[PDB]
Amino acid sequence: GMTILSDVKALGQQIWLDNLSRSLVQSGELAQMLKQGVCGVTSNPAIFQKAFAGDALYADEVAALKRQNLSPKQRYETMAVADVRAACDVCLAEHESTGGKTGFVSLEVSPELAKDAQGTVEEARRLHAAIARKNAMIKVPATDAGIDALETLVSDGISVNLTLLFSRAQTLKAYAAYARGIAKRLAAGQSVAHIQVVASFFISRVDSALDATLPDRLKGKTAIALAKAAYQDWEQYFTAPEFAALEAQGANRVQLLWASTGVKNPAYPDTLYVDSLIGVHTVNTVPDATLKAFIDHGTAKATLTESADEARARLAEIAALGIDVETLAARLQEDGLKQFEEAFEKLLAPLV
Ligand SMILES: [Cl-]
Repeated sequence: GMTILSDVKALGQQIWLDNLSRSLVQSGELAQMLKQGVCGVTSNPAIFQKAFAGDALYADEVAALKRQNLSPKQRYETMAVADVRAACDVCLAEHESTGGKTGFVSLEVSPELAKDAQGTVEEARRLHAAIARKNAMIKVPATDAGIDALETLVSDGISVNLTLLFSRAQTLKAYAAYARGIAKRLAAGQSVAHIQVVASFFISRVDSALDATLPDRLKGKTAIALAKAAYQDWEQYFTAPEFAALEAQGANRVQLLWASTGVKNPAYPDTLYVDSLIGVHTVNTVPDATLKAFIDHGTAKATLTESADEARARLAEIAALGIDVETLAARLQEDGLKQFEEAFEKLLAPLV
């Protein structure tokens, strides 16, 4: 039942909604969910393409914007920023009630900037300013350029959602870049206590990529095993003396965010990823249908840290079979950028 969302909160995990649309906000639905266990919102270009195509409340906004001398991209941004700002205002009470630790809404920069650190910084700074809300995060793909940009944006005091992570190595590089940005601010005597960063580490896409050629003992196991090991990396990084010195001065840890947590194979229980990845100081962003399933028949237990030994043994067998999870991760990141760019192009065409 719905109290499962407060049980998960008590176990230390935030549940966010992996969807956004004009009607979600205008109807009052988002506000009601913020009172009843949902703590934040994520978007991406695929989510906006579907929203723009399906939600009748955009039609008049598009008609209005087609009266103006604006590029399709700016028409998109006007729409998307307005949805995000409004969602931020819905989430603000929640955000303030936790000292700015929850209640965030994420907006992604243009996918075509993904390998351009400067351009990414410039767009992220602009979108942060355009939204004009303390509880907005700018979402940036975790390419090498993205991690360069992360360090700059953190040093600028901007909260960031680093996305399309599939790699423990690339996640650790992101933590080190965050720590450099924080340290720069502390040395400059600047505030860091409200800067928040999440690392959106994708789940179902790993299983989708591998399962058809894995032996049955490993099917549906790899993504969770990778996440479990990533969380152990996280504990080790952030408890080390180097970070503890920053946290003592008010720095926030980055938090892992489980993304792509809808189940994509009907052979697996639809609550598999939410049920399996609950642990303290994490986020899980879930699509509507998965939130529904979790409320109906999910389980709230501290599962993320259970059976780490077996996670590691399975990752050892994945390697034994010849699957290089770093190669896989890079491929998945590149495919995810291509797909987001496809979605973005599809969104823009009706705005010409
Ligand atoms: Cl995303």
